[PDB]
Amino acid sequence: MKIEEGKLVIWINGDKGYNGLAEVGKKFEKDTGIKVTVEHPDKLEEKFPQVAATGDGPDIIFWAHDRFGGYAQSGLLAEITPDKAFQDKLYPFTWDAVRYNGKLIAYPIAVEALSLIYNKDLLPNPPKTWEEIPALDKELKAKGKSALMFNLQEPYFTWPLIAADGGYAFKYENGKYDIKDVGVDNAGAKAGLTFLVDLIKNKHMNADTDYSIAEAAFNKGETAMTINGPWAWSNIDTSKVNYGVTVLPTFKGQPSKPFVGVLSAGINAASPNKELAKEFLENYLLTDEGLEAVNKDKPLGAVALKSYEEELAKDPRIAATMENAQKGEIMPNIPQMSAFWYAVRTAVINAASGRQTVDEALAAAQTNAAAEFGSSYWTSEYNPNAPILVGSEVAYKPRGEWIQCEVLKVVADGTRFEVRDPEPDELGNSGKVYKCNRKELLLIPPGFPTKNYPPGTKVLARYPETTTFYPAIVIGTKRDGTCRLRFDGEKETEVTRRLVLPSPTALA
Amino acid sequence: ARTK
Ligand SMILES: OC[C@H]1O[C@H](O[C@H]2[C@H](O)[C@@H](O)[C@@H](O)O[C@@H]2CO)[C@H](O)[C@@H](O)[C@@H]1O
Repeated sequence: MKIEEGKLVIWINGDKGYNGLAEVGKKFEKDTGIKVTVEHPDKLEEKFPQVAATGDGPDIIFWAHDRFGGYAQSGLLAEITPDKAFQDKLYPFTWDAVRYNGKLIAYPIAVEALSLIYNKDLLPNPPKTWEEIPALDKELKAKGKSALMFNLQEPYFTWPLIAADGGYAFKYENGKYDIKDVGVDNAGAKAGLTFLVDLIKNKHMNADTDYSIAEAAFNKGETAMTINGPWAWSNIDTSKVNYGVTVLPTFKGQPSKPFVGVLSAGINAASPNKELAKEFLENYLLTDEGLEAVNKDKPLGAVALKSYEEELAKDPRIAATMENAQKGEIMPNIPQMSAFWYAVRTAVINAASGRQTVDEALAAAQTNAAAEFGSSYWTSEYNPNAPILVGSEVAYKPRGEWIQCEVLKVVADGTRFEVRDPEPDELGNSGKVYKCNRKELLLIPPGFPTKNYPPGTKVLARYPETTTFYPAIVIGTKRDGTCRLRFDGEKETEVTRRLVLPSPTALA
Repeated sequence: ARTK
């Protein structure tokens, strides 16, 4: 039998109520005699396809519904089999979010939307408009506070502002999303992102702010407002902050338009435990008692289960969540969503940091949101392996040196690439073109690096005055991020962090 | 490629 057989393994994001979910697990364990293990690995939405594609991975995966069409298309999700009596228990809107090609491919759990969260003591009357935020920040800075902090590293949190004046992901025409009609580079999207960039230029926000920083600042009473979802309320309750949850500010007189996500639970197509998974989800989790256990840990939002929602509906924070949801739009679940999110993430980060202008960043996003991408076989905790796009720079291993190449084509669902060494070759002055697989290339990340390699790490690094990557060892990393290296088989050599990659020889 |  498969190693996975005879138990349940469940993945859920670290910002959700995994401890509450484990309480539901324990009830199931008591009745069935079968073990349930809840895990919350980092980047689980990226890890899941890699492990599920080999027939491994968790039996049940939790994520917002947007990523599930891609998983389903890829053959990674089982069609679920709820009967009509069970289907009646959940709102039809929520079932719709988990349909792909007319089939139910997950169980819906709860409706999520971002709201404006504000400190009632610092700010009893929060601003109705984005335009009011600069003056409010000027006022608050005089007492060593700031107006607003929210996660600028995930485009989810900036999307409501991008969409407000007309930005959109994919246009919905004739019952379907048109992957050739992307709206991230129209006047509305430009206006919203420009407003964000201006907030940063004018020192009302910091481009480096992430989820943890914004949460800590709000919960410690340092900033008067944040933008977050229901899952965040528990930590605020525990803090000493008196908070309200309200409608997002308008931009150019129009509502902010947050994406609406339905937290959903899919069953791995390869799981030998599909019946156990169905029993857990239908008979334990999607009950008043099951959802209450998770919700008590971290709030779910507006739950899919009608009977339990009749209670939560009266919570003013839930009223605010649904007001914001109504003003927004349900995320698509099409397979192109992963490419869309990589593209918008990169545009927001690059524009916020000033590395690119708004126009430059959104033009690139428009192109790439609609593109096929691949990933290197080689994974590292220190360097990303995706997305490999047309126009990406990679190190390629000719059939221990690797050579710098540009990606010309990505084909066969990212399993085959056409890459070009742009240096003149005897067979063409424009450079030699190679065809390769995922094991033969490494992504050179195009953006500012995020993590140091620990001293002693074997790496591949571009040698000064060359376009060739050679094996080396990391001696250390400077404050500015520069790598100090000893190249194999040659003073130590300083190489920019961007040009230092994982070593497949070491990884293998 | 350019080499060392
Ligand atoms: O930022 C892109 C990201 O947005 C959404 O993820 C949300 C998620 O829905 C929320 O429940 C919470 O975990 O915050 C996440 C943002 O960090 C999409 O669902 C996700 O696919 C996408 O990558």
